[PDB]
Amino acid sequence: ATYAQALQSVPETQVSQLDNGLRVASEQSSQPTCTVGVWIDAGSRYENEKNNGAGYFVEHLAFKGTKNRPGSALEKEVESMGAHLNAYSTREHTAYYIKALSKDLPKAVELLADIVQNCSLEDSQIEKERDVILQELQENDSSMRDVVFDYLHATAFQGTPLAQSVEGPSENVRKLSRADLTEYVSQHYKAPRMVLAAAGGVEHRQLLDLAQKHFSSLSGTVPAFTPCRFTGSEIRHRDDALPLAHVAIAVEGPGWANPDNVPLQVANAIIGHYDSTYGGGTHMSSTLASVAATRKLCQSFQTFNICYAETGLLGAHFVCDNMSIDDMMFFLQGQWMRLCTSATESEVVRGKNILRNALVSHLDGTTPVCEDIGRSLLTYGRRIPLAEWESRIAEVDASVVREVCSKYFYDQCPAVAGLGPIEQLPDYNRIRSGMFWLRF
Amino acid sequence: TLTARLYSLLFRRTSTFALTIAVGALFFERAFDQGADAIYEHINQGKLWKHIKHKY
Amino acid sequence: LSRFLGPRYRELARNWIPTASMWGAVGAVGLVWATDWRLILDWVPYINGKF
Amino acid sequence: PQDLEFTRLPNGLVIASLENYAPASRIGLFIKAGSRYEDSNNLGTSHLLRLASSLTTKGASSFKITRGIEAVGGKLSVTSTRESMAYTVECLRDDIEILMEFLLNVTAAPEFRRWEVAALQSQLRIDKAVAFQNPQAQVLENLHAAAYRNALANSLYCPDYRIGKVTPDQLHYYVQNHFTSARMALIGLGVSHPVLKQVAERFLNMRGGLGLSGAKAKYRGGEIRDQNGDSLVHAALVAESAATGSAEANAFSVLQHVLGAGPHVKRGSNATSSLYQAVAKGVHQPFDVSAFNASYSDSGLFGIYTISQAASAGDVIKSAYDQVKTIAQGNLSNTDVQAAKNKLKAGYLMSVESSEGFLDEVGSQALVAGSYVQPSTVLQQIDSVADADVINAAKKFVSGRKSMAASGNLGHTPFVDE
Amino acid sequence: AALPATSESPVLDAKRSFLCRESLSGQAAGRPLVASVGLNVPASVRY
Amino acid sequence: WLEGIRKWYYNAAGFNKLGLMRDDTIYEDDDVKEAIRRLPENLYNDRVFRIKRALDLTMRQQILPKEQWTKYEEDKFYLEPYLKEVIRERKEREEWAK
Amino acid sequence: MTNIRKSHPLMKIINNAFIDLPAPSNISSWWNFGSLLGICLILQILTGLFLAMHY
Ligand code: HEM
Repeated sequence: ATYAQALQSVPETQVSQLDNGLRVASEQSSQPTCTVGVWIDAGSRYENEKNNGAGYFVEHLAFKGTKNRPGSALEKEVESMGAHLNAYSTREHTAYYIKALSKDLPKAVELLADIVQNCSLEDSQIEKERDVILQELQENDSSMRDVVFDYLHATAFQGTPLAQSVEGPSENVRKLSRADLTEYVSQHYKAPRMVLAAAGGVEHRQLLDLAQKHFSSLSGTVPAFTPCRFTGSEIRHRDDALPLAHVAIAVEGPGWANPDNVPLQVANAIIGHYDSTYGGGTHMSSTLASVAATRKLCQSFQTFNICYAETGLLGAHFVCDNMSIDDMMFFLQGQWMRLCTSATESEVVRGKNILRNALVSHLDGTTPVCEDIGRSLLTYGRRIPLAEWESRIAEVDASVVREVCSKYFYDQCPAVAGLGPIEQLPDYNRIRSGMFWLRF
Repeated sequence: TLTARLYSLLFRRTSTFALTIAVGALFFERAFDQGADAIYEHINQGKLWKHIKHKY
Repeated sequence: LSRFLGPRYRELARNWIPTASMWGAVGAVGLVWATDWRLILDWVPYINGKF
Repeated sequence: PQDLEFTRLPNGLVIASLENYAPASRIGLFIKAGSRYEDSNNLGTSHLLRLASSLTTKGASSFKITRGIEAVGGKLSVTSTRESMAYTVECLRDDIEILMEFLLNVTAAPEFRRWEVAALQSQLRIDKAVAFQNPQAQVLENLHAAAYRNALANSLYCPDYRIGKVTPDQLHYYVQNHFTSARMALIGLGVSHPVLKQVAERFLNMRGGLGLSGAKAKYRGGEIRDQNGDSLVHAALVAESAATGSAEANAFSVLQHVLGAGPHVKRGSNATSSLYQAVAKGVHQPFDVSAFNASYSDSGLFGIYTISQAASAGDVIKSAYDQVKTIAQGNLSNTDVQAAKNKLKAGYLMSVESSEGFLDEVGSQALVAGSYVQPSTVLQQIDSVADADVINAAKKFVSGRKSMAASGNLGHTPFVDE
Repeated sequence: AALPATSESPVLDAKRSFLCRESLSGQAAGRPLVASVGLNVPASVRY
Repeated sequence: WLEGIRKWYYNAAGFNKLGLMRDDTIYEDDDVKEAIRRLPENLYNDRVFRIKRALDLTMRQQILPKEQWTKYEEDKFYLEPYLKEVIRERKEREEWAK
Repeated sequence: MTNIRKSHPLMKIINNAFIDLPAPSNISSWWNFGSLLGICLILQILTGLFLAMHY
């Protein structure tokens, strides 16, 4: 194959639906292991200030027992077959999945339906998980990146439910009752909002029969989603006891289904990423990475394209000592401007190659493919094939990158989060002025 | 809106912002001097040389 | 020069040509305005009345 | 998707290729060149060598390698264990020739320029400090230092005193003595076998021999304790178990999954872990416990790793060790061993799902054994393991001399003798 | 490479604390540690 | 003969009267700075003392005795290969930049 | 790479005096009269020099 025949030879995601509206999607291989999961259109952005944290609490109680499998029994079953049960929650999505052997798919599927359908939500377990969730909140406080991105979401989407954190404030953790959680599950764990994905040695017809045997009870065939205003704003938490400062800056980027995402991702690949444990250092094609390695300006920087249904965070996060924040801002915004006005074809080619490599390398293993299927059916209503992603990347050039980075970056108000010894984090007006060029 | 159109067409780029400022400075000098002069010669009507020169 | 030339630098030239010509028009208009150069100003309709 | 093609050349080099027709290709050169081949005079040489890819080679400058691998979106990674070094290039299947020329320049024609080498000593400190931000890195380093006298006693990281002193001559001598053909295996996922043969022909003709014959690892049975006050205490207590690829090694794998070898369920309770249940019977403080298995070509380490509160360290360790002794006393059901076998087999099959995992398995197999065996044979070897083999292994651990490494506030941590 | 890495590497930065048994679960080591470096990737260690 | 002219010019240039080699007299731009930074330490120290002695000599408006003058056939172009490699790297970066 | 505003020896002085100078956030209109004084000085030099062209 020539990577054009290899893309054309990738197995096809097969999608069906139950009468209740539960979608069933699978990518089959010849591997002897599979990943099967449920992805739900439920998150913190669906929570208000009183219920905020309920979804994380329900994820916490997910494996602690159902009416059929009390307490540890479920875990025992999973552990007794060599399978791995995992879960996660975001501001928009929730997922419960099993990594099992291909011959364990029936039981795995059964284990999932029970988990999403019949969680006990027992009050004793609710108190134990209350204690656990409080300790995990204090554990999350120690992670400067998690805090700085929660801050970025809180100031960018202030007044909206997208500013909410996934876990909610600790006061809600202490106040959430069983009635709160049962209401959350009854309003958000619905078949039309769920996707049963499976990647690996899984036949779609057999998975569909399993879903019709285990999920057909679910809601047949309503509060959901209001848009979230973006705000140019800054939140600076100064703690000079912290050794390194974290700075996250983002403009309003596109939502999930916007084609602008493909050129913008290309542009982010042009800026790239860095940390001080890199081989390439000063020789890196990314200008910011080479300046950061030559001057030791930062410990790391990453570009990001966070997407929600209708908006997102397009920007960069960097970590540096107190005396270099300013420099890190100057060279980062400059790169943004250099892309808006003078993108240049060869680095667009490099960024396109980086994006194709990221997309292909990410989908390695049954679990990434299962997540791709579930999250893709939630965000696009479809699994976009890699051949299509390649078609969209192939139609990117320096004119396209210049135009889209102009549309999203140039002369736009960013949202800014600073955490730590951030006295040298530039004043908001100085950053905002760094978002345009007078020469241009 | 009108100001959205003005920003999108004339203000977003600094070169075009500056060109708008230059053309506006030219036309503003003309119109502002014309108006201020008319005001001054109305306040002082008949008193100035221009008003009375045509007799000499 | 040798360190210059090449496709990337010609592409940068093409990219910045609109901005350069726009600043050229800015300097042109500003110079016409500051020195009241009638050689051009006599053709601008309303400004024509100033002479 | 074709079948794995495995051949061994007259120079002793192994080449194995599987063309899966995946859009990306991954090429790994696996070498018997871990830190177990260092001696007391060149400690840290192989750590700097791990950091030394992307330096100038005879066929490409440092700038050329960095820029030309990033141009195609490619990846160049070096992963070391105590016994092996794997150099992997991963990119799209249309750009594999460029990456393979880069990889072959990196491994077969390194220049180790004195100024580039002296400008790389700082990443020894950076790299080791980043690794030592995990409390287990230094505990495992100390466990190997205290379990062995010479060879596996060597750290994967450079000694602090050796930083800024690893010379280019040490790197050149190291490559000249360990990067030889009969110590190398080129394994390509997503490539054709004749392509890998042509690649292995254009280079990789250093000596076609066995290089420097490293020493046999000598069991020490010592104890290293690192008081550093950390809120938690990390303790590792092991005995010598068996070398990789044997019936005893498989019994030790089954015993690791009987005792408990990591969590299956997120935020669970580790219900099927007998060690975890033994510790949670009496220890009501936050803790973790697992069985630890470290198999190597000429030896192995089997034991217990515990993380606990400083105050409850002794109770956790005694609880875990006594559970192991109870298994050594013949208390082990058939259902628990069936469950352990299921865990082990599922974990093995899940490890090779990714291209990285499958490549690593094929590379280590080609180095250690010089032959590839399909997962079905691996699984039936797991099946063959009997109950008495597990009971044994546990007996051998209990009756075996112990090496221990702990870190944290150790005022309540026991010694190997108490 | 093209992908950023599950974890970027700040030296001289406290990483994360573990306060619960649920978080502590999985942090015990079971296999020998490997060390990985990369041209354009965060360095990793595994146990 | 080209070498007659070359040895004549080497005598007439007169940095050999100060004990200097040709590479000691090179104007130090950025390429030459990196080339000097890449020298082995013994050659660097020889260069430093030679140059310090020549500065000390010109401070007195003096030259060395003719026996101590650098002979034309014994001038070591010690800095030439490092400079050529530095310049090759710069040229490669520029070729990439186009 | 550098920001010439911070690295250039003249622009470094200018930058530290009037651009990146840390100033109290609450100084009132009464703190304006420094900049007025220096402006008055310049005006006096400007008009006086033009007076000195004829005086
Ligand atoms: C410190 C700044 C200055 C101050 C405070 C100042 C003050 C004065 C004053 C009060 C007068 C008398 C004005 C009047 O006629 O009523 C004057 C006159 C004059 N000054 Fe200055 N001056 C200053 C700077 C300068 C400079 C720098 C020059 C020359 C370059 C200058 C040239 C003159 C001239 C020529 C006159 C006489 C013309 C006249 O009377 O208007 N001045 N100055």
